[PDB]
Amino acid sequence: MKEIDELTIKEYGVDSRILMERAGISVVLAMEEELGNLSDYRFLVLCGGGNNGGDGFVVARNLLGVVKDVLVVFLGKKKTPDCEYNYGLYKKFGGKVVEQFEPSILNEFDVVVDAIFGTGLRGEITGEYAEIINLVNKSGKVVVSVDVPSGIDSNTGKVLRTAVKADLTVTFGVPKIGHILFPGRDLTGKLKVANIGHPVHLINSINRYVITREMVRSLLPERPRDSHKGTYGKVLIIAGSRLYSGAPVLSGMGSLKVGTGLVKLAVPFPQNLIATSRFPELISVPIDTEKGFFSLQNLQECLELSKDVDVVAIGPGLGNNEHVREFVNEFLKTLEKPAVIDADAINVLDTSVLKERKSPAVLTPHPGEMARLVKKTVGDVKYNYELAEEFAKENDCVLVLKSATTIVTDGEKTLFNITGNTGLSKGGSGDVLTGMIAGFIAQGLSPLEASTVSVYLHGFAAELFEQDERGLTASELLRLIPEAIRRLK
Amino acid sequence: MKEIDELTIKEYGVDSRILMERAGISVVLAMEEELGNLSDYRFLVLCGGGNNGGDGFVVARNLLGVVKDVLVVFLGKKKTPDCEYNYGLYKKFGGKVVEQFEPSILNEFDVVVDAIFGTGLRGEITGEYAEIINLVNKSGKVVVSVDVPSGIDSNTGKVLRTAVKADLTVTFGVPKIGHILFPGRDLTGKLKVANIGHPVHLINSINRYVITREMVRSLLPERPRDSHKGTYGKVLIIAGSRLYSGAPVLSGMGSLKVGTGLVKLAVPFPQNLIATSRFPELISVPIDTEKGFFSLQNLQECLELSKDVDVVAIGPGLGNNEHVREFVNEFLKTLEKPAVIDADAINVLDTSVLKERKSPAVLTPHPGEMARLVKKTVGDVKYNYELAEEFAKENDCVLVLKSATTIVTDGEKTLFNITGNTGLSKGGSGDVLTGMIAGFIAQGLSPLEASTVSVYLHGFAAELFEQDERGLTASELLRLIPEAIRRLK
Amino acid sequence: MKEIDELTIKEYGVDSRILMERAGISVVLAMEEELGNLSDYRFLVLCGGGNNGGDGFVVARNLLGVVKDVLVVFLGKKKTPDCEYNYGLYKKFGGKVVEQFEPSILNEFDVVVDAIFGTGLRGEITGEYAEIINLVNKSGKVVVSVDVPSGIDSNTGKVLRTAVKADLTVTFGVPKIGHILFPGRDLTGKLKVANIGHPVHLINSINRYVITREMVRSLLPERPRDSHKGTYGKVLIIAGSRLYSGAPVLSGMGSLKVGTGLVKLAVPFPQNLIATSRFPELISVPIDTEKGFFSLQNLQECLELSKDVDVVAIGPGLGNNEHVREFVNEFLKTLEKPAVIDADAINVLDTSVLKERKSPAVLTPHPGEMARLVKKTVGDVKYNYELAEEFAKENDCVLVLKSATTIVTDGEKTLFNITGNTGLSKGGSGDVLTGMIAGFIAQGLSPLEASTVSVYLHGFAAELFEQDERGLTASELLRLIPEAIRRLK
Amino acid sequence: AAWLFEA
Amino acid sequence: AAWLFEA
Amino acid sequence: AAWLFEA
Amino acid sequence: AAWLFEA
Ligand SMILES: Nc1ncnc2c1ncn2[C@@H]1O[C@H](COP(=O)(O)OP(=O)(O)OP(=O)(O)O)[C@@H](O)[C@H]1O
Ligand SMILES: Nc1ncnc2c1ncn2[C@@H]1O[C@H](COP(=O)(O)OP(=O)(O)OP(=O)(O)O)[C@@H](O)[C@H]1O
Ligand SMILES: Nc1ncnc2c1ncn2[C@@H]1O[C@H](COP(=O)(O)OP(=O)(O)OP(=O)(O)O)[C@@H](O)[C@H]1O
Ligand SMILES: Nc1ncnc2c1ncn2[C@@H]1O[C@H](COP(=O)(O)OP(=O)(O)OP(=O)(O)O)[C@@H](O)[C@H]1O
Ligand SMILES: Nc1ncnc2c1ncn2[C@@H]1O[C@H](COP(=O)(O)OP(=O)(O)OP(=O)(O)O)[C@@H](O)[C@H]1O
Ligand SMILES: Nc1ncnc2c1ncn2[C@@H]1O[C@H](COP(=O)(O)OP(=O)(O)OP(=O)(O)O)[C@@H](O)[C@H]1O
Ligand SMILES: [K+]
Ligand SMILES: [K+]
Ligand SMILES: [K+]
Ligand SMILES: [Mg+2]
Ligand SMILES: [Mg+2]
Ligand SMILES: [Mg+2]
Repeated sequence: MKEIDELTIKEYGVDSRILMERAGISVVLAMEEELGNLSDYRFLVLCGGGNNGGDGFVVARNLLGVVKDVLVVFLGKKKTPDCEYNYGLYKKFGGKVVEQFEPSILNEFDVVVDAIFGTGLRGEITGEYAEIINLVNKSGKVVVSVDVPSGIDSNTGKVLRTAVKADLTVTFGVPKIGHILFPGRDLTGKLKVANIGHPVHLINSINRYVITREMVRSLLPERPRDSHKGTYGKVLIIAGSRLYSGAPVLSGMGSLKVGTGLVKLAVPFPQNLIATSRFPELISVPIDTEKGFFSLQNLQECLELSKDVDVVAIGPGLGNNEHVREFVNEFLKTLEKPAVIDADAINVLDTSVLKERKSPAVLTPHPGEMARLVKKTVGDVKYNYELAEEFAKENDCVLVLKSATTIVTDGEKTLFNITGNTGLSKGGSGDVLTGMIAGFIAQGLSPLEASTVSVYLHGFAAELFEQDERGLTASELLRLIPEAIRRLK
Repeated sequence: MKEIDELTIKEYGVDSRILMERAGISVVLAMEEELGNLSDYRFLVLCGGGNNGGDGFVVARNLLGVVKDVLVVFLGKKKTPDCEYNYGLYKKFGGKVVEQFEPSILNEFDVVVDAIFGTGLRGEITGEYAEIINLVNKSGKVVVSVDVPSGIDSNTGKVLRTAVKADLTVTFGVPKIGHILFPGRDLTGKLKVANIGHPVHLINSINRYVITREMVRSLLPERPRDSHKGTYGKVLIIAGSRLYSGAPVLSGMGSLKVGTGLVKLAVPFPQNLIATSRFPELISVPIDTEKGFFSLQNLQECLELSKDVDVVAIGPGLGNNEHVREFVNEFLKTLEKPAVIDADAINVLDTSVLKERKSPAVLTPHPGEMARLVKKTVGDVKYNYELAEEFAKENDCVLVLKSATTIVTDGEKTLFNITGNTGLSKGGSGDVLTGMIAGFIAQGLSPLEASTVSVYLHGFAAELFEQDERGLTASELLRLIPEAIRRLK
Repeated sequence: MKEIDELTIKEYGVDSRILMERAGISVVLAMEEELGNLSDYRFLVLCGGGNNGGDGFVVARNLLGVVKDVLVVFLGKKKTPDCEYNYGLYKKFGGKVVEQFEPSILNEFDVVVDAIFGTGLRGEITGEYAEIINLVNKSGKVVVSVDVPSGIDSNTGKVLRTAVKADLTVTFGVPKIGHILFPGRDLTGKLKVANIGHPVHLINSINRYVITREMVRSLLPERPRDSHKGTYGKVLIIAGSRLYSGAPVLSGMGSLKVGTGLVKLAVPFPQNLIATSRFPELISVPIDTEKGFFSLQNLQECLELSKDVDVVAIGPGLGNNEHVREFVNEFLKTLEKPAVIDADAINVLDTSVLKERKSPAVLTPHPGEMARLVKKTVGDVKYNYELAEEFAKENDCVLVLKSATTIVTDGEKTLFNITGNTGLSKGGSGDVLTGMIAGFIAQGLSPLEASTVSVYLHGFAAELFEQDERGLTASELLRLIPEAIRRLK
Repeated sequence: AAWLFEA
Repeated sequence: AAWLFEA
Repeated sequence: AAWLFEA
Repeated sequence: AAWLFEA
């Protein structure tokens, strides 16, 4: 993006001042759309010395004579040339600037425009910058951030000591990673993305995307009228144990609710009987085990079962002990079908197996599972899209790293999912998503496409729950999937 | 039908020109009903040299002076006498005909009337005929087909190399088989059937019918107020195995949801317990088996159980191995009750057994099962209503050949079902229909009547699903059956 | 305004390129507000070589990659520096320009953006400019004009041989006189006025204004609760004759319907009796005349009557003969009250009388009356605001020059009224407005203020007529005045 | 009304 | 809201 | 209408 | 729609 500004100025010939004018007026229009008529509000515009501040001077200048009061607090030392030009315009237009900030200054204003730092933030915020941000955060005023809330690193979404909490953020061209990943996603408040005149070619060249409704709509598989269940594929789910009898049921129904033609579960006897007593549409094959867990004794039956399917999901509720490790790794090594690898199958996975497989795989860890898989801490892997990309690329797989914002990558293309709510922060949620992904693969979507559509729909179904999200359970999530699908179309 | 034209002209004395005028004006009225006022549209009428083309010249002539523009492209070589007469009228009325088609010609018109070929299509379409049809199919214009979309064989519904995809088809007298079977059903778009003046006696003499709401309404059994469960019959379902525990439950509830008085399942222990934990209204008798599958050891218990019922359904989830084959065939040979034979009972059926049974039977295969039963390929049996009729007649049974259009025949009468959607393209759907058919037989409908009502209602229930059809499962299908019934009345 | 651009660039320091970017994007936003989503439309942008054209290149460039198609036809010879810069951007962004216009070019586009000439039009339009404008006018496409429809002189509203008829005009900063006066007002279609970043001080410095609802609302006199009729003033209307008995009634009720406390008419006997038989709230004093017309014999009674009033209206229906001339001029010369001088009192007015009066006057001619008053042709006075201003200034009066756009001036301040419709193009309309103006003067508004409020409300009342405007009569106009008043508040 | 058309 | 457009 | 803003 | 009938 600063690349995209650079090219638009130096190669396309757009004056930097024209980009900055367009940025500032976008902020004014955005605020009007959110607050209604601006003429009754008093504005405090906080401007740094850089281009974000310059954008702020444009805002301030365009509000002059049209709103109740505007004051700029200039917080920088030096001014970049465009900031200086726009400062000069603000003052020529009769605008007032002060350079000292007084704690009681918030009292006489209704709206704070935060133009302190944009994408040029380097290092922790301290001093008067911090004191001022902390005062704005305690003020209860309406806060509109220019580009990114000051204090958010726009590459990672991390807070650099302290950051503005905005009601509205207006960003330019494309959303930044810092609006998409937490905590930055939370501090952004409502995000508007403004067109400030970059060539469309440069906007579309970005390689990291937010999954949108239109993207998912266009990926949904067709349902030709002259069809039968075989048209819509077959899934095998290898799942469950004497300890975890529920997981298979949720995965299997996740596949059926997204349109899959046939779903077979392989589950240890008698736990397999649990699935059909709840959903008799499922096929739940009884696997005879020594002690209630899959082991190498079951390798051959599972491979036979896999021959008549298009995709295999493995892992939910398997347990994690040595015989399961041996089974999972020997199975995946021999299986010549796409695999969706989740939960306990991740916890015992030998990643060498993934390198040697000719067939594709999708892995769906939460950060605790990812952390154990790459031998790092949760803090080092959480929202670490570059680590996810490296892992996907090295192991020839799709990685779906689950969290409130989910990252979906094959190492070349990375997508971010922002649907969902905290009702998914509960056992069983993950098991449903596993079945969904397998189901869409069976219907003919690529592993990456299936993962993209599934994470979106899974989160969207959650948002459709009619009561308080904390009461959402996986069973109700399932009931909501076909409504998410209908609403998407 | 061309028979019906022939008789109406030669025996009843209706001038062929009067039939052709009536056909053409039907098309104009149909288009007005679908597009609203025609006066703002420009029409491109593509006419072959036969009677379909003649119908087109009638259309073109009746639009002259009333719409924005009409042009006929005459694509044939010679003209039949009625086509020639109507061509002559079109020109006397001031109409424009060209004989060369130019790719850019579509550009100046809004609606294409396809009067190239009707039921007189013989062989693959090639040359300028094909090129023109392919251009119309790429054009995005509104396409109205006269009689049948050109390129569909009206006897089978197959595409003869290439065919017009219509938004609206107007056919004369009765629907043709090619509007009812796929792919032709898909290419027809919305079908209107116009009365063009054939004697009603000849229209009603057709032996192949589309199942309609009024037909099903009039077949539904009465529910006398002074009744009890015995009034509404008793069904035994012999179903399931250690591998397939869910199938019995779906079949049994399919019988209860259509109004059957009592349903008993015979299912291997402990899989029988699955049914009553989900629906405690069912009676689920435990059958003690050696290895989880019905065998000759269970022959005598099953025959005892059958004595107190009106109908027996057999096959869903039985498995297919030698002991099941022996059991199914020995059972059906001895059973002196109507039988509904599905799924795995079809896969092991010895068809000699059907010939020797005195009691009736309904068989409900999908095309894969039909193909294995007559030792043909799926492609040779799919939508092959003449093969279905032969099989029904030779084996003294009702054959219900399932697909997006379902064929129901006893060898003398053949019916086509067009209710349903792709949510039924999923495991469990078939199991429900089996129970429905048995249930209606138990209520006193003939095997053919029971099959007719059941296929219609089963498809209609699917269309009543409130969310996206791909999320429909058999359990939800069941909940919808009583609403399908209510809506039918 | 070109002054206002000049100052904003040279004194305030706003780059001319920034003004031009802001102008162009205003056009895009305006079009979106009027057409909805622009992405399905194809745009033909016609650009001259000047700043209007430059604005067009900004429009074209901002539509690239976002709508179905954009093409610029560049119609000029040379390009000004900002036009050249924006042309260069359009092409760097991948935009297509042609320099030849082909009559069939309109066929492939939905919207024509007219950026040929703005306020820099000098002289009659001929050649390819004319041919192209005439083609656009015959095309039936949606036409959006940048700044002013090309061919309208923005100072007068006159057509310079030929001009674009726009559906939408987007102008910058303030409306131009050419959007306000006919024919230009008609060719503008819907007018949007965009803020392109001029300092508010310069926008407000304009001395010619369109009368707005907010202006009239803020001028309306207060109605203190503790009041009586004397609070709201007293009007004398000297009006009518044996020939014209209706005029007094309409003037008098015009004063009462705007809130005046007391209205007295002086009308020749027995024509005075007409007024009270219709509206018995009026006082209609009988004036004894020799032959049915006011003459010097009535001078003294009229002056006595004027002593107890705040304002005198004179002229409606007086007739125009020598004795009326003598009376009107001797009356106005001696009357030391504000006078509203209309109709026949204008036709006999000696303008020397206006110079010698110490008291104020408002004159309310239509262009035929103005033309006879200054001894010019109707064509020379119609919409001639500079002539109106000179006349007001020389004669120390307010001039209200009536037409579809009414001009109200005291020589220093000029206002334009754009309320009303063709139902006011009928005898009696003028008589009502006369009474309204007198009434508001009596309530304490200045002559200019009273005229400003009255012309607005008079036109607005007309627009409130519930049936076809051509059926509006003065009597119904009267009934509508209090609803216009209510709606204004 | 269904004299002309069945659907 | 009237920052951009007057009518 | 989405020329200016995406959400 | 007025192909057949005027009133
Ligand atoms: N952590 C910090 N503490 C104090 N000052 C800082 C800090 N980070 C950045 N700044 C100052 O703010 C300036 C920002 O200017 P610059 O135009 O590079 O970025 P910006 O204002 O974020 O604009 P843009 O978003 O276009 O990059 C920096 O150059 C630096 O001098
Ligand atoms: N606050 C949240 N917002 C959005 N999505 C969430 C939130 N919390 C959890 N999720 C989603 O719910 C799913 C949780 O799956 P995960 O495997 O991480 O937890 P789980 O309890 O193990 O589920 P399961 O018991 O089925 O294995 C993931 O898709 C994750 O992205
Ligand atoms: N596959 C084909 N390729 C080229 N021409 C064909 C093809 N099939 C049929 N035709 C021509 O179109 C003619 C159709 O005339 P005919 O009246 O027999 O049938 P029709 O136009 O379909 O009318 P109807 O529907 O009443 O039978 C045929 O006789 C033949 O000459
Ligand atoms: N696209 C469709 N449109 C209409 N009906 C359909 C469609 N796809 C399937 N069906 C219907 O659904 C039922 C499928 O039964 P079938 O036995 O063929 O499949 P199944 O998966 O074996 O069901 P089960 O698992 O119960 O045996 C049939 O009645 C068939 O006609
Ligand atoms: N009547 C005409 N016939 C042909 N060309 C003309 C005519 N009138 C003006 N032009 C050309 O169009 C140019 C307009 O350029 P200029 O920037 O002065 O005015 P504009 O394009 O109307 O912009 P603005 O509205 O800012 O004044 C003129 O300088 C002239 O060369
Ligand atoms: N088309 C129109 N649009 C708006 N206002 C109009 C239109 N035609 C006439 N008017 C208004 O109606 C009034 C006509 O008064 P005028 O004295 O010109 O005509 P009139 O017939 O003499 O009325 P009267 O008979 O009362 O003297 C004026 O205010 C004029 O501005
Ligand atoms: K900021
Ligand atoms: K045809
Ligand atoms: K113009
Ligand atoms: Mg999990
Ligand atoms: Mg089946
Ligand atoms: Mg008049």
